[PDB]
Amino acid sequence: SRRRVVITGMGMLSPLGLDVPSSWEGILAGRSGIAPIEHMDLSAYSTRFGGSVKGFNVEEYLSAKEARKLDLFIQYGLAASFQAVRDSGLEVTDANRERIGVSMGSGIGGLTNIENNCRSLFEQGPRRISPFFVPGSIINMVSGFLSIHLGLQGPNYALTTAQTTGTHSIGMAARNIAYGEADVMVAGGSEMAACGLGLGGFGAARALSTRNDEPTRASRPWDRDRDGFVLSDGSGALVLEELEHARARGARIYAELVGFGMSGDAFHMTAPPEDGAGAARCMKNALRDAGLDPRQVDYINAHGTSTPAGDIAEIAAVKSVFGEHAHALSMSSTKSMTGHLLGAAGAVEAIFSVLALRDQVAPPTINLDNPDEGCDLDLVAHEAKPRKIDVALSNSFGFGGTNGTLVFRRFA
Amino acid sequence: SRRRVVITGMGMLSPLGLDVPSSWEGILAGRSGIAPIEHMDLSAYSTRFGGSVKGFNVEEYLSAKEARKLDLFIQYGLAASFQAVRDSGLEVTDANRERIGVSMGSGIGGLTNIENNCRSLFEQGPRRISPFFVPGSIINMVSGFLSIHLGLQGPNYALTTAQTTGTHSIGMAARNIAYGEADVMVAGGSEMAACGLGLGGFGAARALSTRNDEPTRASRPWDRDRDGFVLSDGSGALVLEELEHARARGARIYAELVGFGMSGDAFHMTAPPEDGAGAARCMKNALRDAGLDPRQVDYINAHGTSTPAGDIAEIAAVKSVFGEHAHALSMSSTKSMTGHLLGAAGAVEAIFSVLALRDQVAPPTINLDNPDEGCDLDLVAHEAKPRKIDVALSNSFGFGGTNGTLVFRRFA
Ligand SMILES: c1cc(-c2ccc3c(c2)OCO3)n[nH]1
Ligand SMILES: c1cc(-c2ccc3c(c2)OCO3)n[nH]1
Repeated sequence: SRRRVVITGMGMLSPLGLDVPSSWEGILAGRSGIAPIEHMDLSAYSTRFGGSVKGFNVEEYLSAKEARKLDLFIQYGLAASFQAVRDSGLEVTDANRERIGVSMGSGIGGLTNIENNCRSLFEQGPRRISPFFVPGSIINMVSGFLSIHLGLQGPNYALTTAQTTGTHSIGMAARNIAYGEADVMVAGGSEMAACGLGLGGFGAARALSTRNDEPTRASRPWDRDRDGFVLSDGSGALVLEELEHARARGARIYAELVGFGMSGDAFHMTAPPEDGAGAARCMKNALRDAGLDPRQVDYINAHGTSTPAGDIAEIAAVKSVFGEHAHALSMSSTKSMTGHLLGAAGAVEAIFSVLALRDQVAPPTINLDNPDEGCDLDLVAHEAKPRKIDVALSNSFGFGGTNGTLVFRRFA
Repeated sequence: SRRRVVITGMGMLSPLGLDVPSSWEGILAGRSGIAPIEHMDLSAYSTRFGGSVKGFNVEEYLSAKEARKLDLFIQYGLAASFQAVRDSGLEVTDANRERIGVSMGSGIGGLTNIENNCRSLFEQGPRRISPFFVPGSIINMVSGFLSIHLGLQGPNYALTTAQTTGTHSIGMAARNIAYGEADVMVAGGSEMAACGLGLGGFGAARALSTRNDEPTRASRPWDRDRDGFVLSDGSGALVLEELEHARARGARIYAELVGFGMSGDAFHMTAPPEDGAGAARCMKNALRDAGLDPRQVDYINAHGTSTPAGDIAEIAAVKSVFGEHAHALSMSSTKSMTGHLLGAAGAVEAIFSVLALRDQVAPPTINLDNPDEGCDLDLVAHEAKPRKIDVALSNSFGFGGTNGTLVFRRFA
């Protein structure tokens, strides 16, 4: 019968920092992590900036020997997972290793590695494809490599639900624990889609901001002058743990995960419906799961991608779910600062939602100069808002019309 | 307490046929689906054969327009899903669409599309990349396009656990139903990795059979002369349905899904441990989930990839779990005939496991001319074996040491 799930550790790489506290400092100061991309030449691309991880040192985590075989998205996911496990104080033993699993996902996985191996195949033939190509690129290898390195023998899997991946990964891992399949899960996501195919592919869709001349102002969720999402890289990982298991070892508990919701829009492969009907069904599912009155929601970390249709669909969903209470809660998009980490977006934003609870502060939506038609909620424009937060909601929406919602609340 | 889950519809593309009954006829007749790959210069490659889908007609399912937008692995996953839903007789309505979800996975997803868009990018720069590249390639678009086409609004997600994907997809879909989030799930996987990058990537790891002279004899699980797996394409989809929901509409019920187990080896990135300790924990977990004693198992659909290390680990795991019953059950690898459909393997093998129950027959392990050292179990060498099958297991073991086991039982 259903057990309670708490957050005992968190880990992050973001455009704002190489761990959680440095990233969070940036979030509260309204700092942008968006900058012209340096790691390749983008003059032929319509978008030439993004949220890069700056000065990532893989030798903090892994031998250069192991690191050379692994796509950046895996290195990022391992870095966040190691931070989270360390942060939790958990010790893996013969007695508990069968009860500790991992669910680290990605939307696009090792696209850089695939691209580089395609260049080898085309220029030099199949004999120049790396022996490590497959195991070094495929999305489940964060879960695989973490399990091997720490000896985790519990449920081992990976989700890929595009921009919903991080949220789904954390929610479903919570279900493993809640219904007895595990006592501990490392869950979240990682992404490094900043290669020609990624920047080119999203550019071909006309889905990215093309504000090349002012990249820090590009991500402007709900602003009347928004022109698409900013592509960003990184990872979030949380250690989820059964409550009595956490209490028994004297674990520090950041917050409790009380609700998870899933729904499909069944509308369009890439566009959300204008009324946010699927997002609304998903949040209602999460709130019922948490046994909450919707008026208990204090803070929503929006998906808030800075797309014309996405941002307005979220306002409509929130008004539909919360009615007049929509005007009392605070909703912000931290993508205003971080840009869109795709399959890692829900993971880093779940962490920001837990830290909004710990610190009693709504992070800002930066660049919200001229709220668009109907964007008349408290969107925490420009500056962090200290306020009472008992219950925090994190939303994600993705290609295929796939929605996820997490509900966190303070733990007493 | 927990709801019961039954199988009411199945769908498939495999190297043996363009649907379930044609595929199953091939299996019971010991037919091989393996042949030299066509319309592709494989001169430079060490492996020039595999399990192709032959004569697939996507316009039975999709318009020309919508098929041009979707990688083959998506076309395949949609063909199996449409088949399964048609086979179930289910009627989608406004009253039930919120209770119907999708979990169709893939190990690698749209490699063919990635290869073709790489060519455009390298030859002509980013502006020639298809606008539909991303949504036409990413792994969650079978779940996405299926939900949009049929108006399915329930849980929408996608697993990617390499060669375990199809087993995990069905087991986790079964949990959605058992725990009351959905009444129906379409679940399974699809794969089309037979492009240069696929054949080249596995080839560079030297994980494929190079028996180019005798392709139909290449896949030979537990045979002393095996030299790695055979790469195959296709899809499996099952309609999973809550028992009372199926009975209330007079659904034909093929079998009951009674058990799902997961585990991680936490051993190696690509090889299982010698003793199959991980596969053994996973089978014990699935049997405990089903409330069944090992003695009650009659038939096992092995992973049985034809790798030196993998085949012998599964013998060790079955002897460990089953002890004095290990010789009385029948265990066969249908990969002897289909080859290895990677993320779709667990999907088509769950279907073969359900049909072994329906028809009371253990499919053969073909090419098993000379069992290897300690491969002395009933491996159903050469020809199908009619027998009592009340309980059937389907195992998958993948890169990352990720393990899944499904337990099916006869329904009355
Ligand atoms: C568009 C499609 C993809 C893609 C497709 C399949 C995948 C994947 C990435 O990495 C895993 O195998 N990335 N961008
Ligand atoms: C693995 C997944 C689940 C699951 C799935 C869906 C659910 C749920 C539990 O509780 C409410 O909706 N349990 N074990």
